Amino acid sequence: KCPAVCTCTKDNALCENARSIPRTVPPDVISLSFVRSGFTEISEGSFLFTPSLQLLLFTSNSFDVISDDAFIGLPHLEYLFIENNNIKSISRHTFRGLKSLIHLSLANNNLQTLPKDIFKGLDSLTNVDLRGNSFNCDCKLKWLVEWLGHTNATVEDIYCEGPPEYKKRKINSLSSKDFDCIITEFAKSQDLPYQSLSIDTFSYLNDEYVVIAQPFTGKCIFLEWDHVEKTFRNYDNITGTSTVVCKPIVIETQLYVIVAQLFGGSHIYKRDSFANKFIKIQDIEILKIRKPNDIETFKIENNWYFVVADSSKAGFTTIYKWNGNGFYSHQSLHAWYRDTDVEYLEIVRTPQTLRTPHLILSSSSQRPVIYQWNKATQLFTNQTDIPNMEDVYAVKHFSVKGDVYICLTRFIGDSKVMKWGGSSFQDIQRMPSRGSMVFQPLQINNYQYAILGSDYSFTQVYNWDAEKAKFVKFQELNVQAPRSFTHVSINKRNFLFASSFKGNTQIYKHVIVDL
Amino acid sequence: NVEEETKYIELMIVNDHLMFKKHRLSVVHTNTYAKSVVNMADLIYKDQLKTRIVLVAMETWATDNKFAISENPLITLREFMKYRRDFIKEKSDAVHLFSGSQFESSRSGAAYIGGICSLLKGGGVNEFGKTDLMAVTLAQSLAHNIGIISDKRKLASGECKCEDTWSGCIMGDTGYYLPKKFTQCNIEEYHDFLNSGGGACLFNKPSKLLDPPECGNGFIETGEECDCGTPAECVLEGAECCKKCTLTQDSQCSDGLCCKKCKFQPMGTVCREAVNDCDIRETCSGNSSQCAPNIHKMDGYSCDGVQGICFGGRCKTRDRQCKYIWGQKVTASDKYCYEKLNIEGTEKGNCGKDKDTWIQCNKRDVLCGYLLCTNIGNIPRLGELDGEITSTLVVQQGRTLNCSGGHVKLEEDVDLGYVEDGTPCGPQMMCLEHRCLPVASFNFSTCLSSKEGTICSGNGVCSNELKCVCNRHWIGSDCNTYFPHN
Ligand SMILES: *[C@@H]1O[C@H](CO)[C@@H](O)[C@H](O)[C@H]1NC(C)=O
Ligand SMILES: *[C@@H]1O[C@H](CO)[C@@H](O)[C@H](O)[C@H]1NC(C)=O
Ligand SMILES: *[C@@H]1O[C@H](CO)[C@@H](O)[C@H](O)[C@H]1NC(C)=O
Ligand SMILES: *[C@@H]1O[C@H](CO)[C@@H](O)[C@H](O)[C@H]1NC(C)=O
Ligand SMILES: *[C@@H]1O[C@H](CO)[C@@H](O)[C@H](O)[C@H]1NC(C)=O
Ligand SMILES: *[C@@H]1O[C@H](CO)[C@@H](O)[C@H](O)[C@H]1NC(C)=O
Ligand SMILES: [Ca+2]
Ligand SMILES: [Ca+2]
Ligand SMILES: [Ca+2]
Ligand SMILES: [Ca+2]
Repeated sequence: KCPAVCTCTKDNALCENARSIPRTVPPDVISLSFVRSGFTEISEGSFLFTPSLQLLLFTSNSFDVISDDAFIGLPHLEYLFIENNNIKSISRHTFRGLKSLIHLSLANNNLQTLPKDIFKGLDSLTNVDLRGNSFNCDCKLKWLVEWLGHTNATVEDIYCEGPPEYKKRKINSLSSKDFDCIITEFAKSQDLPYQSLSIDTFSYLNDEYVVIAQPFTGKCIFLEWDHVEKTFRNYDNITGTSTVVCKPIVIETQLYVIVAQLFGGSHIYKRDSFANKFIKIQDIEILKIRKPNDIETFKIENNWYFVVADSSKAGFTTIYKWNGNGFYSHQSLHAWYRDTDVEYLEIVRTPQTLRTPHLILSSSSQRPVIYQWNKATQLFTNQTDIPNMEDVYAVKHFSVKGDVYICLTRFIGDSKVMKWGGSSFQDIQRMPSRGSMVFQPLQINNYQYAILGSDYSFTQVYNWDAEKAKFVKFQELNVQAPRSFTHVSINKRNFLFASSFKGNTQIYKHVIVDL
Repeated sequence: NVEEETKYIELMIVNDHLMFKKHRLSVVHTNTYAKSVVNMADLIYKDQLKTRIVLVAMETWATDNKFAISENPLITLREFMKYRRDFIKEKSDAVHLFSGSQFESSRSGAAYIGGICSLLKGGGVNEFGKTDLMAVTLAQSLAHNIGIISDKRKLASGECKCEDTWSGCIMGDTGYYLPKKFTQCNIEEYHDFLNSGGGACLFNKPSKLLDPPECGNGFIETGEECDCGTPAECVLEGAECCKKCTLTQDSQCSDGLCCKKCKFQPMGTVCREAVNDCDIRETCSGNSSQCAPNIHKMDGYSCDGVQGICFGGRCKTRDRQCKYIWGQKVTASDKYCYEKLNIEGTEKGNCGKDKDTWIQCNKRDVLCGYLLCTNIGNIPRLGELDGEITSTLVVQQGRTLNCSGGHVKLEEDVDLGYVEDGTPCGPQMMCLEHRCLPVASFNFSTCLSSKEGTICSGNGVCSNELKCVCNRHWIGSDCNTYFPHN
């Protein structure tokens, strides 16, 4: 009845150079020892056929991994001794399933780390020996100290083998701060083969989709969430020619997409819900809008508007009010100028304590202008331009606490962030950058970032520092020629979309990183 | 032929005071900046149009403006041409203004259609912008001078479209993504202008550029001897005889129409045929590698069989004016259409309008009045149609004739649809200001003549340079001396 490899005592059994864990072990043997064993790993349920062991010993063995639930089926084991072994990996759940375990020794195995909650779930333990191992003290071991504090078991002092700073320090003595290990980041998730001028997001029927304008095919691309494998897939398209900006607008659970094209373009589409296809609604006047660089969506005082910047001398930047059956011309702006970008922001204008709607549009070879809407005339007036600024492409805004700031993109020279004072923007931060077609502020979970795109250089992602009151260098994205950056929020999931003019579009995950 | 040759536009640029202020008040900054604009426009013309833009001269106003720059591009253009007529003494094919201000119109510049080589007409005005952008503005201004006018008719029909819609085309409106290219219709318009006799001054190659000599640019500067175009292009022509901008053992020449390979072409070989009956053929001198500068008959020579008269090398007839405004398929109306409708003084023909009334033409002037063509469209190739199309019908003895016209506006003053000044109304008579006058009323300059009642003593043709081009065996500035060479 005694296995051939093992030699058996009356109550005990000893197995040397065994090539497998015997399942035939006779009952009324309460103790089993494996020494210099042939088998290189302990799999799950290997001991299921030997429920009666109160004691288990492993010494002088080389093990690749000790699997989760390897000891399952040993409810009676008080004592488990693993000592003087080479063990490459130890699973978090490896010891799961022994309630009755009293003494446990990992000692003298030269183990570099331990997984969290490896001691989770053993109630009975009165002793643990971790001594005799070389421990690299890092995040992975960060839990250990906490456990050492709150544990009922008796554990003798153990010391860090590494890193060099903490070597020969008591693990129990350590505090969490000394374990370092704090990070935030953006990691590449999906790679889209098509080059994209612009990206936008919208919520239809409490579902957040993504619109991507691919200039060279002329197709306005729609991306929807898919839970099967990857959250981003293409449900639908809108066909066009030389599409530049695709702007969705949802009004009262009715989807409208304004798409501007460089060829016979500037068409307004709406989503017919029954057919769930897009249908052309209106055609923007081709004399008023000719080569739009941009589209900006805003809602003022229980009214919806959208404004189109015309970089042609011929076309006028024009604002289109919504009468509710569609969009129709409201105000022409900045006649005779080439308008690269339009930006809407609500800013406090002294003396007024209330915030007021304002427009900022950027003309090529000209200073950006600010426009204050007047309710009485239902129109902007008192044109004013941002002072001491030369050659901007776009203006974008963000708010930290009550104050508001703007990111001014200059393709050449310095791109800089200004804070709004009582009557004026004041210089705050100046970052020079090379061939920058975008400066994008973003806010994700109350984290303000500023992404400065570059063609010839790397794209520089910055983080807002509340103490310094300026952006701080954060991470460097590689994207071929970004024109845009867009924040997408799925439920509890956050993604960053980077368009690329000369290369494939990039989709990054927003990752929070701990232990 | 004439359109396979490389054409060279000699260009002068004038920078106004605001353009000088944009640069910090630095003359070197303004001048080198405009050299950059010209360089990019040259890169545009070099390939597509087989034409080079060379800057012969420049001046900048450091102190103030010589005339007030107007927000209207056409007004500024007109007064600028007055300036260059009464003041600028430097020889150029075209004189363009660079304005630091901005025009209150979609057009970033204004230039006269078919203006090159003309003292009053040739030129343009261009508003300030970015280097890449202002190069496009100058490209379309020099395109207007060069004869490329968008076919307002083929565009509205959809015949001429831009092959690449992403950026559209030069003759398309300005936008953030600058137009790099001319349509095939544009190139055809340019070829049609060159074959029509316009642009005779574009065929001479400059020698000293405003910038220090560089060997291998394709132009012979001071200190060089020969130049071919590029090291790779040189292999096609000139690589044999030209080494390091210095001639080989036997060469008289490197490249040219008059250089067979390494040697000159014998005197009297024709490098360029006449494009029309207003044009004079040019022969190789045998002293030069270049084809002799392009010259044509002086203004006042009859063309099209006493149906028209040459001006600036181009033939002026009513039929070519009808084809010019309304397209090639249109022909001019029968003389009876004029002889009847124009004396009526209606919108269907007239001598013009005084206060809200048409003037009825006199029987003498009847061919100088409202321009009448046969089957007309509603969309002229150029300008703005004002109002509707005129169509009447007149019967002569079994032939029913259709008389049609329209009012096409370019300048608030100049109006197409009235017979162009210089069109013959009869023998030795031309139209001026809607009136039929004898030739002497134009006070034409003449060449030298040694014989009573002859041009160039009867032995030669009077060119547009006012020099006598002699027939064979005749020599002298008046061609009165008989000197056979065999
Ligand atoms: C540890 O022991 C204390 C009493 O000393 C007890 O209150 C606590 O519940 C024990 N914790 C665990 C995890 O057994
Ligand atoms: C979107 O367009 C691309 C090319 O334009 C096409 O290959 C793809 O199948 C389209 N997808 C949908 C969902 O329409
Ligand atoms: C705008 O004009 C009003 C008067 O019409 C004046 O109260 C205000 O100070 C002006 N704003 C600026 C910036 O000049
Ligand atoms: C020959 O060439 C010289 C320049 O080298 C020029 O001055 C002269 O007029 C030319 N003679 C003829 C007959 O072309
Ligand atoms: C003459 O042309 C006009 C249009 O310009 C047309 O209405 C009319 O029928 C034509 N008459 C004849 C006889 O062709
Ligand atoms: C033409 O000009 C010449 C001198 O330039 C003058 O002698 C002659 O009288 C003029 N004729 C007319 C009709 O003006
Ligand atoms: Ca914008
Ligand atoms: Ca010339
Ligand atoms: Ca040279
Ligand atoms: Ca000729």
